[PDB]
Amino acid sequence: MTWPVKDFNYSDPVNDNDILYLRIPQNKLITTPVKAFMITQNIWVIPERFSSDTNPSLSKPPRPTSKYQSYYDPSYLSTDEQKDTFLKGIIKLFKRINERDIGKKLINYLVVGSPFMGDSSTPEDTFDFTRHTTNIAVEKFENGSWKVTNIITPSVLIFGPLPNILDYTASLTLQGQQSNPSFEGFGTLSILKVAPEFLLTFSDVTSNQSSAVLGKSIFCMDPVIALMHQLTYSLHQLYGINIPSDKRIRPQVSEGFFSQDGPNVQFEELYTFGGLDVEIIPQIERSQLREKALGHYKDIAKRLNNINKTIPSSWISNIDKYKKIFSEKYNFDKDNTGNFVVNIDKFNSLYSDLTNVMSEVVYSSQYNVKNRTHYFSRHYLPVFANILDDNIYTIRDGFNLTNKGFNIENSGQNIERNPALQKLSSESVVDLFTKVCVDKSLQCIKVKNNRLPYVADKDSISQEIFENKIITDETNVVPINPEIVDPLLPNVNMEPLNLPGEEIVFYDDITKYVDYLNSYYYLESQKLSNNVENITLTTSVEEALGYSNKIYTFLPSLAEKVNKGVQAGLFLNWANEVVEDFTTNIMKKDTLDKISDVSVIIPYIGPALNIGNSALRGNFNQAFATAGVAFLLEGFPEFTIPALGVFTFYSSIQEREKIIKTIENCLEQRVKRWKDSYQWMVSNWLSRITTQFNHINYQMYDSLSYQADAIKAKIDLEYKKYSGSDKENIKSQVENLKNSLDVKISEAMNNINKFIRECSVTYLFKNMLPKVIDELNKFDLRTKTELINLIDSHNIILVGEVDRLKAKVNESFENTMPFNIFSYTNNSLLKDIINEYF
Repeated sequence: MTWPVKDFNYSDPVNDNDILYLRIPQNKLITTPVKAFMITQNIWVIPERFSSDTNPSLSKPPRPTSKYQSYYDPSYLSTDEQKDTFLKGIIKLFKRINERDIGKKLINYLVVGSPFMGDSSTPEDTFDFTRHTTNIAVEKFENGSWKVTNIITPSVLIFGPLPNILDYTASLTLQGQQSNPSFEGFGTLSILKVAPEFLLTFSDVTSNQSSAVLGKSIFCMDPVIALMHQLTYSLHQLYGINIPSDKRIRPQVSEGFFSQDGPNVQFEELYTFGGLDVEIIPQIERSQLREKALGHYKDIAKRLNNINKTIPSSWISNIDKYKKIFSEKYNFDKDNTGNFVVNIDKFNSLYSDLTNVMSEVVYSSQYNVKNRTHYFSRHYLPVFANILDDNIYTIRDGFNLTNKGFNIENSGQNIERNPALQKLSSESVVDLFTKVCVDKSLQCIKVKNNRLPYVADKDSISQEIFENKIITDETNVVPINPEIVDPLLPNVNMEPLNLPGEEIVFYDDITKYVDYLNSYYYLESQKLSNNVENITLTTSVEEALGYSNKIYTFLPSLAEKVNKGVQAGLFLNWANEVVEDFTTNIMKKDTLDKISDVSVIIPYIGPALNIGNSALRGNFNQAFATAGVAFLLEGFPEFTIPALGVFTFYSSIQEREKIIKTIENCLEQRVKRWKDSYQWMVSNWLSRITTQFNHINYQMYDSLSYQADAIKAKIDLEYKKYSGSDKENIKSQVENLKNSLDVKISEAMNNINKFIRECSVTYLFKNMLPKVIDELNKFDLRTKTELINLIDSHNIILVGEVDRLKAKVNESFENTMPFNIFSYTNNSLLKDIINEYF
């Protein structure tokens, strides 16, 4: 059940078995053979930096070369000591992977899932053993030169990082002849590029599952989960079900609304993350991908039945060896003839296992760790951690070490409560910005790219339902014992591989010009300066922008109570008054006039963020009830959906009794359409709408955090100034009182989270759904009319007044099919709404 993980030092000498020098043509940064270590069967670790760029450099480039957060260090992984640390790092993470059954099953799949000895171009009767998609050259330095002695046929190679150490998508990038086999069943050996000590971060600001005692926190990812995600790319690549990067979500950027200048998100990324976000890809797309892979598996089955010859021509003895290997890998049956065959039950089982079970969110629940809730959650500055140190991180518990204070109720992934997690400065982390500016074409403002919501381009999703189509008569839609072995094989004389490499592209900041002082201005007004001296709260956004010593507040009552100070009273009488005013204000809720589909609203969002230029005019509550839910999505165009694909039939098709089959198909296909259209609506919602509403959660949490940071700054000011009898004696009471603000902020966020979640769900029901039903009604009307005429056209033929029977088929168009969540296809969506409503 468990594949053994071997220990190594970088020192250990080459032994023509599991420590070798390997030639990796794909690595443009390093062109010699490099030392590799087989930590378990067919899985090799290569402690070297990697790049696929022409003219690779490890240096910080002059402008950004991607839409991802970046960090550059040419020294990283240069010395033999650093390589030793990296090597042992990945051995340790692999032991951790074996600490649950899901990770044991993953590793087993990789080891026995070796890439097929051939692709589409290989003759059907042939195994080709000569291709770089299966082979890596083994080389020894003899007589002043490198020399190929052998090959290996690995499953995964694990490199250190790209120039951008924070990179997390380079393992998807397949060059040359590796792409196609990865999508056509055959599969390709996989090459990961990884830096496990560098950990990406996330928060629980928008989750109702955050700690009531500690409040909202920023956590780091467990490195084992990060590495398992990467190895899930290897899995899809090896089993030949990789989804090509042509299938992807793209960002919409526009004038007049704010969205993130974000990366593309491949369908592979959505699959390997898992959970609800997989529904951004409608079932019609997912079904095609499954059916495609099925086709290729059947095709690999037929190949194994007809194989006579080999390349090279010598290797004819090895046919049975590889017939076994691949027969086991794809899990074929034998029919009574003796031939290999795809069992459909077994294929669907394998396929769903590789695509649903093996995903990030499943992994993180199994290892009992904190993790990103949804795909488009906010990223923060990362951290660094020496994961070899058993005081910081262990095989059994990860960061949750009991004897250091960490446990289920006090996670070791928490970045502020774990002082072994070393934070990276924004100085060292390069990212894109959106510059925001007043009036034409006060100062301009910078907004970091990660603090903007991702909104997908709608054309990015799926266009199937919008295509006119013709319906016809034929239209529809036990284990093996882990055994470590010598992996050397005899050299096939491979032709050398020279790959072009990728061109580098540079990327600019975006400048956006805006008519008023919007949310981003209102948030900047709330900030403290680095080196605070003597602050006061102000009710005037322009003033706070003006002077470093004035910070904006959206609570007038708070301003007077803060600025007073301690006027010959006891310190805590003032402090408690301030905190009780803050607390009591941020817990306010107002019930609204009119019949809105949202119960209560949170009134201070208006003056906090100036939504709709609503501050000064002071009318957030009415404006929201007037405009309804879409009021919160500033500038975002009214939801629209184009005309659906019409259904039509053949002109003739007079001959045959399956003139009638066409009609049953059109009716069933009309049902499929209502379904596919709802699914398309949920994708828009998840990739375009929920992200913009959640952006208000994050913006509200920032402003509550600025108000709190200002209250604390003024408390510290006033405590140094204070000289009363009790000063020394109330010290802990003051510290504790300041710390209490995190819990108070957190409880306000329960209300804001719930309000935002309601707004979001009602946008789906009020602003999107009616437009979709409209269009399905035009599609109904049209398809019925076309069915009437098909009958009337084929009047003389087929029917002996079976014509009259076909009228009642058009009484099936009386009913609409309104959107219904208590329905097996909407289960995942139902689950997610239930839980944040509780």
